Amino acid sequence: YICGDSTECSNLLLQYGSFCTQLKRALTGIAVEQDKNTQEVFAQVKQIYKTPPIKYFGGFNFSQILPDPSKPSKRSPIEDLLFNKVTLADAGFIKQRDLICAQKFKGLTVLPPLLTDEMIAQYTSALLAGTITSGWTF
Amino acid sequence: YICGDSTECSNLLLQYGSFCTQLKRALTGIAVEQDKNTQEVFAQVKQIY
Amino acid sequence: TKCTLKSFTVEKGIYQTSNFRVQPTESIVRFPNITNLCPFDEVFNATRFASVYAWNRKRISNCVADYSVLYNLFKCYGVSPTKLNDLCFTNVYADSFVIRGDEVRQIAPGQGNIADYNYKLPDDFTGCVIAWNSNKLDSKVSGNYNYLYRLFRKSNLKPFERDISTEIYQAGNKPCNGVAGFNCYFPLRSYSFRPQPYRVVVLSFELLHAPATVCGPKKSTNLVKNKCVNFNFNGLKGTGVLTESNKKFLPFQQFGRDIADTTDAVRDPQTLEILDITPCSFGGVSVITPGTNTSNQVAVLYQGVNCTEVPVAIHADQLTPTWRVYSTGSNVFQTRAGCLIGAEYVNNSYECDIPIGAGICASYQTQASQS
Amino acid sequence: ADSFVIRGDEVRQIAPGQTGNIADYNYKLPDDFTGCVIAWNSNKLDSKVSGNYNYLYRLFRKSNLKPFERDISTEIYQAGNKPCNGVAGFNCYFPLRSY
Amino acid sequence: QVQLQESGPGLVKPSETLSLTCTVSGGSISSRSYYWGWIRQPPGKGLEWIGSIYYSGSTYYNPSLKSRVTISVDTSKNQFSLKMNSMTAADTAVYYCARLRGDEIYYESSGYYSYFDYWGQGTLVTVSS
Amino acid sequence: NLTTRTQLPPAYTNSFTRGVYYPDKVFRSSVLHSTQDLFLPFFSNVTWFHDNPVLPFNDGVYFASIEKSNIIRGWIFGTTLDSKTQSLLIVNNATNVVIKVCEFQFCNDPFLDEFRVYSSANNCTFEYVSQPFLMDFKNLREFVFKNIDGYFKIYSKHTPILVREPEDLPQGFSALEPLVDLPIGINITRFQTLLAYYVGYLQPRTFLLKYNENGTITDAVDCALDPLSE
Amino acid sequence: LSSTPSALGKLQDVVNHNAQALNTLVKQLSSKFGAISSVLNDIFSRLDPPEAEVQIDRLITGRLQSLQTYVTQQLIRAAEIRASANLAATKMSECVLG
Amino acid sequence: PEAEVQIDRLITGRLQSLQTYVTQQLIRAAEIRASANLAATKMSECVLG
Amino acid sequence: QSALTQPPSVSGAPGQRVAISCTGSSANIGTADDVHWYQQLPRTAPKLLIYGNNNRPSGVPDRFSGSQSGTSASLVITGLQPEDEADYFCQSYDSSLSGYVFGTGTKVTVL
Repeated sequence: YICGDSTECSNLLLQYGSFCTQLKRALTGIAVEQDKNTQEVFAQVKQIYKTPPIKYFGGFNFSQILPDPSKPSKRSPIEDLLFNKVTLADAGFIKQRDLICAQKFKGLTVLPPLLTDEMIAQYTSALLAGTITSGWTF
Repeated sequence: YICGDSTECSNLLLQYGSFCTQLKRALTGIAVEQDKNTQEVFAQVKQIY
Repeated sequence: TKCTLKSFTVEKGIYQTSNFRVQPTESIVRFPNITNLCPFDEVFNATRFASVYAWNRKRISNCVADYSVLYNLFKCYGVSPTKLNDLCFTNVYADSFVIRGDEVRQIAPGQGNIADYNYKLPDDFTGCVIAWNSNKLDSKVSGNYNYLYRLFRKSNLKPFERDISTEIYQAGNKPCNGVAGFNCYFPLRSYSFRPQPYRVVVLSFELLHAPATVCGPKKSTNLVKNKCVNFNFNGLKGTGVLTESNKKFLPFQQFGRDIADTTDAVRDPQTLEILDITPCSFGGVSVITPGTNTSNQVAVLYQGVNCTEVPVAIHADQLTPTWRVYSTGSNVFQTRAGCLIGAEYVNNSYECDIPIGAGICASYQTQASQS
Repeated sequence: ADSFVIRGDEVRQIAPGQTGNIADYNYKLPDDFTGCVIAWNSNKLDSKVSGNYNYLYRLFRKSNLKPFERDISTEIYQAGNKPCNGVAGFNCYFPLRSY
Repeated sequence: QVQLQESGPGLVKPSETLSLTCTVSGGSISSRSYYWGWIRQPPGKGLEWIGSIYYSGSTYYNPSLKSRVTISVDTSKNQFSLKMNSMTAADTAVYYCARLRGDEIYYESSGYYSYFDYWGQGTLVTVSS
Repeated sequence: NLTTRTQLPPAYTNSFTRGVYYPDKVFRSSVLHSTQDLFLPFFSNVTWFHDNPVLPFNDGVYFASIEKSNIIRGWIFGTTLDSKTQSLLIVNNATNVVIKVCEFQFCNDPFLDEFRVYSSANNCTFEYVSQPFLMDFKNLREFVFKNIDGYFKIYSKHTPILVREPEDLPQGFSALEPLVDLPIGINITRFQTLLAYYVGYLQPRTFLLKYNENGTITDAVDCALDPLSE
Repeated sequence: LSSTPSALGKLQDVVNHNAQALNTLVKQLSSKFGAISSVLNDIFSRLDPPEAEVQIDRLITGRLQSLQTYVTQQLIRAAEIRASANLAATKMSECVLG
Repeated sequence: PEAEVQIDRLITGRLQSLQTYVTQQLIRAAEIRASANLAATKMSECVLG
Repeated sequence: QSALTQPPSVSGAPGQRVAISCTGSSANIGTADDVHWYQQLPRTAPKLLIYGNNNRPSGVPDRFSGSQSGTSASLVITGLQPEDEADYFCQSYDSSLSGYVFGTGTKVTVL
């Protein structure tokens, strides 16, 4: 970001020294903090609960919040609607006219989260299955 | 604040880029945030009783 | 990891230690295939010259300059004289003239003679000049009857603006037409030297160019594509891969620019195709260790790269294709967090021990040996 | 305290990053130089109409100078692309000059 | 009275050295300060452009002739040379020297169009033999 | 030849969203570019003539002509129009264009019928005879004449229109592609034409230009024009 | 949620603030900070090291200030997102688990 | 060539003063945001019930 | 880059109108600029016959001209002469490549 990476400009950043390492430490702490935030919110259970195969709950229809197995995302219709209403601009993937993610060439990369969308959906599914089949007891 | 009342600084502050745009968006976000704070604290009734 | 943490013992976890970068392998330069040479004999040596107040232009265009022959006859502006020899442009504007000993520093981008009144050298001057002292060779009293000096006019002129009118000009309180008075003077007087004209050769170098016709004496090489190379397209230095753009350049356009103030694409000077300036692949380096109390075996995560853009063949990396001074590892696996080298991927799911990214975690488990 | 005798046209050319008769051909000052360069007029000791042929300099070089490097040679420099073939001709010079 | 004389040999093997010269017959029109080009036409085929030069430099080339061979103008002798060195098998053709249009004086302009007005007789070269 | 004609009072008209050219040679695409350059102000007063009055050149002139056929055949540029300073002459003579920078000596009312534009052309220093700039009251021609230090930049566009004949310089947008880049080192402060007629003057303003996928400008916004545009 | 596109605005503001901070950091790279050029390669190819050094020192101090500003805003926004995530985990435990 | 050398200095100092002010206002705005969230929670849980 | 579609031949009965055409892309002809038609008699140099989408050079007669409008350019020849039995070519200036593209040719045959 500071120097053009085809040059001896990098030989004068040693004159400042401990500054870039301080940003790399700080942004690493921010990234680990975001993964910790996702882990604290969604990993509230130690067991992945499932609904029974007969989805009858006394007349209460949970099909719009339970995951839809007929779709490859394994998400509810509401969750499939929520991911479509957010114009997401991350670049947490290996795959390389140009878009906004041509800012990677200036040294600005995006790290992918520790929990993928499928694992967060499975945590949500476990929480829903627990709170439907067991109340507050789980 | 930086140059003044009529000091010609369009050749001066424009050399540093969009920095005061960052200050203006930040202070605007702060102002909207306090209006949201007052709105969340006091406007919790749907009707004036 | 030890030198980053400043410790001889490393705790268990993943540590960001350095940055993975790729060396340029071929050092290429691309100039138009010209075989001409600059006739510097017409440049350095001549017998008659134009005046100090109305000088002319003997433009040496489309002639490949060499600056090692400069001292066969100095002050230099814009570019330091050690590196005019690698610049590339289209035309050379000659701006040569004659001077006086009290005018050796008055025709300049900075510092005050007749050139400020009748024909001027620009302040935004991007050329290099030659200071030749010719009293000891051309020994005479009057330089020429067309070489004259003056002190002031009523107004200064622009650079390369010509006005050589022989009339009294007024800086006083009244207009004058052939009338002497307060600041009504005609100070145009001819030179009379004492122990002898002096001469300056000026070669102005232009900007805002067409595709370049003149270059330095550097020999151009072949064009290398799809590899990280150190390139030079008509003075534009850099490092990156050179892929085909598929961009709709107009024929007068030589460079394409991205969001930032840099060049995204460049036209090749010889085969006239359009090449993308894409810097070669990079990423952060994360070192995965179980702790030096447990083991010295580590696994390395190269963040955000493919497994084809990374040194995999560790036995052939002493030729240094990468900025990484070493290359270790046995097993290579592709993760959305990056290409992971050193850890063997298994299909059994365990609790996360050392996080990597995108659902993949690393651990130091028994498989029977430890790995 | 390195000392030598130059011409008066290039007093200020004992400096890094300079081109000139003594700057790029015979003597070079380093970029990390700490110290001073002292020059004085020697007309009370060396005022001669003709040249002092014990104090000379080269006008041409084949390879670029190093800081604090001596370079003594009696070779004939070739300036043009045509080979000189021993005898100096057009764009081939004996580099050593004098006051 | 504008005529363009052309010269050049007509039979080489592949990987041989040849050159076409185009001279002005003596007319002041299409003599010195004009844009120039060469046109290649295979026998039994139509016209197709190969070479063009604009003032001193600014040369535009056909995609077949992009780096294939160079072109030159000696303005003083009214000589328009197109080199022909080591040609491929598809260059057996009739070649035409041609002026575009446009007189220009003392400078280097910038026009965004092109022409061909006066044409030489055409010289046949054979390379597939 | 000097010939007597009839003088008329001028008219005024609207400019709408018309008068935007390409500011630079760098090919930008699919972006929104903020530029600070010479432009015609939006919704300005463009002077409208039906004679050939001598008009100033206030640092770049937008010119437009709506006509059925070839009537306005060229332009005249200079500081003074006698044999004292150099001047520029552009004539679209039927099958060619002749562009001369000379000293010149014009009459009072130059026009095309025959050729009575001037009388002498001493010391010609630039000449250019080429494809005529004029192309195809249905015809509309737009030009921008921009005199930068060293260069005279002419930008052009040709459009078949079908609108009302008076007071109806049509709304819409059309970017003005560059036509010619004359390397003339002359001062230009005043211009004249050779025989609808529209002259607007450029001013240094800040524009937002929309570059599409083909590199062609399809929208231009002026912040100075309106707060919403700002 | 389908009829109102601004229902998910609290997440879209996070995405837009991150992308807008990165785009501001990219447009901020196209600035001179009082130097003669924002391109390092131009200053190295036109100026000698005693003057190219102070020009690039001006540019490098500009990029240092830009990066420190970006990381300060990221720390402040990370504190805000941490507070929101602690509230979300508290709401998960007290609304979903009971 | 000495004027804007000094003007760059003084602009840089005043711009750093503004950056310090905006950073501390953001930190204080986060503190007031936490206090206002606590006040809204206390209003909902103490006043409304 | 070129996209030049041109008929190979057309009936050339003398004293009768013959209309020929070539159509390219919207980058060289569709800019309404710099399209030329050339006449080539056999064993004869292909002289410039008409330029500027309709503009006639010196020596070229009347009733024999061009009618370009947009992407398609066309020549009208009213009253074909026995000396007009030749091959007609197009040439247009493109901005993406400036490859100076030519047509295949319309060889008129009299009958």
